[PDB]
Amino acid sequence: YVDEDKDLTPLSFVSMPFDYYSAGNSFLVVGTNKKLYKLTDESLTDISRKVATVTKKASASIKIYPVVSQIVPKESTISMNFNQTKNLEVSLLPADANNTNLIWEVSNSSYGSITVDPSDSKLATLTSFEKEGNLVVTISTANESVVAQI
Amino acid sequence: NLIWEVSNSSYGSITVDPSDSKLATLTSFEKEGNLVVTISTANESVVAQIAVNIIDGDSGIFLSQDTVTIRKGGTTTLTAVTGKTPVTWSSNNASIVSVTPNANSLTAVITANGEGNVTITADNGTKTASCEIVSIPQIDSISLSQSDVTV
Amino acid sequence: VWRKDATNFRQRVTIVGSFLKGFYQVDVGALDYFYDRLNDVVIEKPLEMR
Amino acid sequence: SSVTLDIVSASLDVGEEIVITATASPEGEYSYQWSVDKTGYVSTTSVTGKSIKLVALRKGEINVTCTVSQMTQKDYDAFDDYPWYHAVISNCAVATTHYETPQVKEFESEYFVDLPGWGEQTVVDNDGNPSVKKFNWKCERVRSFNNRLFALNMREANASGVTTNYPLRLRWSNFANENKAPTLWDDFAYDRVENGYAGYIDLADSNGSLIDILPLKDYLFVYTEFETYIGSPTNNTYQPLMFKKLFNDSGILAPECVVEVEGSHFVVTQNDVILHNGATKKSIASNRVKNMLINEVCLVNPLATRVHLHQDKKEVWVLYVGPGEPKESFACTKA
Amino acid sequence: TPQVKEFESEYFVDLPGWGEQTVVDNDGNPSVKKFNWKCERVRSFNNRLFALNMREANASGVTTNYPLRLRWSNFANENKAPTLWDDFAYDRVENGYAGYIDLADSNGSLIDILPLKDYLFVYTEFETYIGSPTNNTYQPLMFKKLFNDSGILAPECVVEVEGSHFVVTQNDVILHNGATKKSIA
Repeated sequence: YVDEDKDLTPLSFVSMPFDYYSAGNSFLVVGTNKKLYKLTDESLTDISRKVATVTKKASASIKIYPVVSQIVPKESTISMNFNQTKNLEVSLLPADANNTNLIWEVSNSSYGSITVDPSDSKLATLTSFEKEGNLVVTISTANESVVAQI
Repeated sequence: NLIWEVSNSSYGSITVDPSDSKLATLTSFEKEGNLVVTISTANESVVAQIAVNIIDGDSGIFLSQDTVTIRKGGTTTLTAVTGKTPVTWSSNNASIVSVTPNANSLTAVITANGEGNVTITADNGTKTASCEIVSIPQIDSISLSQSDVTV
Repeated sequence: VWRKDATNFRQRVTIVGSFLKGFYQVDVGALDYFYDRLNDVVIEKPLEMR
Repeated sequence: SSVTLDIVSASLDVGEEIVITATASPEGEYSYQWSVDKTGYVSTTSVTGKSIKLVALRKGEINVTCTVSQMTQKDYDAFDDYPWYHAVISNCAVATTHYETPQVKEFESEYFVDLPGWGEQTVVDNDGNPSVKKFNWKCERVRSFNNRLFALNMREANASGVTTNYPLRLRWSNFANENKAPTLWDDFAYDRVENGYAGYIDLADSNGSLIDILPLKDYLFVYTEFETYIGSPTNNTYQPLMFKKLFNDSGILAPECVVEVEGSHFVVTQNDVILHNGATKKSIASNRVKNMLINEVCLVNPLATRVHLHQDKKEVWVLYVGPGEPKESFACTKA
Repeated sequence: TPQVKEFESEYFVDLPGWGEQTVVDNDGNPSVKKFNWKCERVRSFNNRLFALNMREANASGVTTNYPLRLRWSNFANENKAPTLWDDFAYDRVENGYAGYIDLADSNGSLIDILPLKDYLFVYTEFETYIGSPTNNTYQPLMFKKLFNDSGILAPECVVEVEGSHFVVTQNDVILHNGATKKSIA
């Protein structure tokens, strides 16, 4: 395969067809009295296992906050009907309301001068306008794929 | 019994003195950084680890990586240490490299768009840290097989 | 050779790890490499059938 | 010299990423190998790089570590009479010489490394406190079968390491993985208080030395120069493999004088060639070349006899050393 | 992707459940996620669907090729295709199991596959196999080695003729009824 193998006494070998680093081309894993070599028609390489004379460890801790209760929450007031221009406040809690916040969104934000204002800490208020129709209030989390509906 | 050891024993005139009977005391120095305290046994293969971070004050901040070299399209991460949970980031030349603070707000992901130095920084409100970044192209050099061809 | 006789669709060849410091093909055109201890040299000669 | 990390703790959420960087005190060139205390909970990429990327996957604490190593050159002692055998498993190769470890080569690696778990043995201290320890295990031959790896003539050591040779011991590992080799050889697992069992049988035969091994249509066929055997693998139970005696006179000559041709084996039973499909054997050289092959092979070096399946032309030759050659030579000349 | 076409549909669409993998978070909270799965060949057998040389990705999506991986889906439905490929089901705390075996052979590439009288016959250019499907249990399919030299040439060089297979073993044609092979050329 190369001009370097003509001075070698191999004892055994196997035709490895693939390898992560290698492309879709086969190679050889040949051994000698002391070393193990690899050739792929382009160059020779000694891939003999090397011994570690010195070793040093490094400590590193990691903390993964719980993911339980972060999944889609449940709603107590799944639906709430009010009068024409009533502004009844909203009361609800996500699943344990632990380790994360949420974002209250409402479709067709035209049913009030300020339909839903930014929640002070966790929740916000609701209002109404002098018109009817069907709408949906999506309580979406920060970025995770959790989109509820009221 | 056990033996209390600390890496980089330079954070105090006497960082950890020989434990009187079982335990010893701890001290500090006027500097920040990350270290590890290995509580090793006498000879058996038992090596624990304790991670402590000197906040450099009351609510100071110091980044793990100070200088970074990223290739185009790559990405890295940053780690901060503070006492206050609110950690608002602020990077000059914003629209050359993006940042996305995670939920904890103590970690942020970097995304290289194009070549160009950036000095992404944070701001806790009292103190401030910095992290120099030098974007490098995906290539450093090339080579051919012939230079004196003849046809 | 332009087109050597093949024994496989993928055209795989049987190779040998020889004691003569190199590899060798086992089933190829008429040629035999006989070693000599006198001069310590490799010698090639036609393959002799009997 | 001493190594340190600027990062010691971190808070993550499932779905968030983070990257840590390792930096030793000296600026030299060294090798890295990251480890994890509790399997899972994270995903790694390019563990051999000084910058690893992690991805939170599940709840729970964890303690990551990075092992820096100053690799150096090392010469083996695989003489001509103890060459390599080079089995194959999950596209990964193995070395398996005498006086040394098998030294597998992973599929996603570019260097040879000792087998994982080689020498691991589970120990239980007082009150039932489990622990693992590695001992100096040395083998003579290793092959692949039923997604497992085997071993022959194990020089199993132990505490008080005066080695005791067990020429009839035969261990088998767990099943393979995705583009990786087995990772457990300990027989004393499941002792820490369902599948993936490893063990041995410690055969009882004559002349021992358990030289060779080869599979045949899901049924192993052990050869030790006498008293061949058969391997019956079960799905999963206390006895995963039950070995039953087959012959009393049959037995391979050298460690590589057998090969499958057509649902059978081409063996050399110390006196002639045999071709058995299972439970019945024949003689391919009964009264044609027997006295010729025995004479030509019994002169210089019979143990150098080999075989090869020349499927390219439907031929199975038995290599052996020529008549006139040094008694210390292993270079087969005739076939 | 395989891009199946339903029976009650007039357009092509990706397979359902392709890439689905069950994940369990802290405290045993299950969830499902889809990853970039890419295959090379897909066939039907025992009311199931198979895959060869899967490029199974994951979080931190540096893809790891598993040329010996082989997944199988659940059973079919009324005029529809399978709907579950995840091996990590039944982990949310009886029938319809999917999984893989991660064969161990030489030269890999797991190119071809074909059934024969309820018994699969995997070919990868070397070290053919056989598939034994059970009714329902932990191990629904137990693959046993058959040959050491046999192996198909290309991904579509095999076909059933009469309770046997017409294969090209890199050197000639073979016609095996099962446990015994011949040479037609």
